[PDB]
Amino acid sequence: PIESIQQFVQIYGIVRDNYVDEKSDDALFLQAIKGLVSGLDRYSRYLSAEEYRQLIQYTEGDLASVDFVLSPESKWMIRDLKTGSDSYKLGLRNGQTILKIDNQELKNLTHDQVLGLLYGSIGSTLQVQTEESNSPISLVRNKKIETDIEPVMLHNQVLVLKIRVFQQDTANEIKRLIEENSSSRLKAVLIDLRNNPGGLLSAAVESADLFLNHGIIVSTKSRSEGNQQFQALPGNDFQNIKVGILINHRSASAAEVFTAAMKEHQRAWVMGEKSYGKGVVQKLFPLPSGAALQMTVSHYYTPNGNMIEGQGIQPNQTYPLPPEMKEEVYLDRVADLLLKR
Amino acid sequence: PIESIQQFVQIYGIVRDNYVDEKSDDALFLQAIKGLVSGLDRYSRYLSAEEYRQLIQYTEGDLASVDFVLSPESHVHKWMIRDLKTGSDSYKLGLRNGQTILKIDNQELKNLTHDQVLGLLYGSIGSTLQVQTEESNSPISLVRNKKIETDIEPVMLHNQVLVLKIRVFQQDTANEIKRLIEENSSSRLKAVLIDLRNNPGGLLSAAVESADLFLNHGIIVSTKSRSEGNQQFQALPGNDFQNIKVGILINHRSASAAEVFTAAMKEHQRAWVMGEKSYGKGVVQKLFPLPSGAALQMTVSHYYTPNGNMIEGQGIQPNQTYPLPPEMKEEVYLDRVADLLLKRK
Ligand SMILES: [Cl-]
Ligand SMILES: [Cl-]
Ligand SMILES: [Cl-]
Ligand code: NA
Ligand code: NA
Repeated sequence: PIESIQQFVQIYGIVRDNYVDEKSDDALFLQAIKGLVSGLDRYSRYLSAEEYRQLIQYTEGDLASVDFVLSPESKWMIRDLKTGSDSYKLGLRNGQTILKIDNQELKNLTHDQVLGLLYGSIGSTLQVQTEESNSPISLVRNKKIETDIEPVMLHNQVLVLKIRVFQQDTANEIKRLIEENSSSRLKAVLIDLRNNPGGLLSAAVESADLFLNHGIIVSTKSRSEGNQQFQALPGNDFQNIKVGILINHRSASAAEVFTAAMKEHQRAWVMGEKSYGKGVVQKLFPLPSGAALQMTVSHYYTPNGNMIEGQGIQPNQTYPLPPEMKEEVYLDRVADLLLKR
Repeated sequence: PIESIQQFVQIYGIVRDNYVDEKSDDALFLQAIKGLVSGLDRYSRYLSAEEYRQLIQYTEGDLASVDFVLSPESHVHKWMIRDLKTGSDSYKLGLRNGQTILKIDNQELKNLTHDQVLGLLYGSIGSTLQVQTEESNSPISLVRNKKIETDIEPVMLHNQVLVLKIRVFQQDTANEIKRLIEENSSSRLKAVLIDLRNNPGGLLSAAVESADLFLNHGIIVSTKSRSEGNQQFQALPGNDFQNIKVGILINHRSASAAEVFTAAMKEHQRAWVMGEKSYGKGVVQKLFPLPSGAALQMTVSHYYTPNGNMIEGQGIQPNQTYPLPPEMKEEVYLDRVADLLLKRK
């Protein structure tokens, strides 16, 4: 790359010699490294030795929230914030009230709609506006959140399985909840994947394999990991069971793999709004400096060959949560649409 | 820089060998160049040969807007596009005469005056703005590529305060301030209010000459630079308007030259500044041509106030904070601002 190397050192020299402020070579190369890695996609980046030490503590694909909780007291106030935590260092304190999360007012939202904004993949970012501070604050979802499928039997005999994240036991837990509620009365199963940031790819593949006897569930394009293709397997465990999937703009990664597999094999009717559009596998690359690189090494592809990253999954029938409609009413109306198939 | 060069080539190798997509050396170094130059500040960047050819067409510090106009002609609060010429950049993007613009930089035009709309539409030439049309569900990025000719807009208020609206500092601004103040001087004139709201700047020299009209001594502005050297512009003797009381009105869009003028008049206690903190833009940029035909736009100097305060990133705090209250009529705000100026010793 002699022609490119020559252009780079020429520019480096002009920057070092004419920028208003004299910068160190260590600072200039660090700016060059950030552009080299972050210029690949919106998820690849350089990690400082500390950002790396912090990221190794978390398991990849865990559901997480902030290092505190919000509770309504006549106003969503901060509570359980531990002294010395990253949020404490940024200025947050127990008692302060949060008015917005990612420009969305918490007035009129339920405890669930607030968790919907607070929850996300571990390591992810969110902004908060406090009534005290006059400016927004960037926080990191660094607190792992344990979850189980949340089942609800609707009056119309539709079993709703709320999956906030795919975990090692998700597939076995879907099997158990459907069977424990299965009978001549069960009409259909509605899988609520709204606000599901993903979780384990293997769990989404196993979950889809419960309802598919053949065909590719998902394919991966990778140079360092190789081009894999996960195929479904025979087993009429769930053949006569009608299935629906509910997604929102926060449904992502593994949740999109599962949704796409079920939709493109026409096994489930997908309702809601277009998914987030995140279909990447990242790997951490330690450096001698102690720092590291977080980089995309694989892209997920749907059975029809569609790239999930940047596109997202379009539902079979668009029906987002209408403005200020009550949650349990939206669930019932979504269940009604599924029964009319 | 052996330790940092070794780290850079190691990272380059990891990217080239493991990124999901095989990328060319030309593309990897280009991403490294963009991070190296854009990583300096929010105004420095690499320009492709085309981005450079486009930038040289515009004159530095000219006031500009989009290649069309907005006027409500359908409904009273729906701003429709008019004067859009076929073949223009906006026409190629999908905009058409008749379409309605609901937002500019996420701000609804619904309840705004013709002035508040120009406030969002106007800006330094080459600048960017986003627009949401009623016909589209997604935003559109436009460039202020149409220069806007201007003159000082004078208004004599009933309280005998002369308001001089300066949308941008130009070569004739100083002479025009002198002429408008003199042709309106009399035993009745109480004070002069310089309205610099939404003024993106213009020529530094024009702001310095404008401040020199009201100052007999002291530094108007200083420049800190390695490639240009540390210069400092001083005021000169000549009591042009010794007995003239002066006020300055600024908003969050008042910037660069407008901030230099405002800071000079404020820190020498020559004018009472009201409104809200200025934008905070005090940089001098230089273009660095490259053999590829491309170039680098980079900050080479910072402007400093008389007290030695840096304008870039700080902005100028007014003497008395008084932003346009919610839904207050413009003429009323101007009268209240003029009243505050008259209540000064
Ligand atoms: Cl080579
Ligand atoms: Cl060195
Ligand atoms: Cl020119
Ligand atoms: Na199967
Ligand atoms: Na003078």
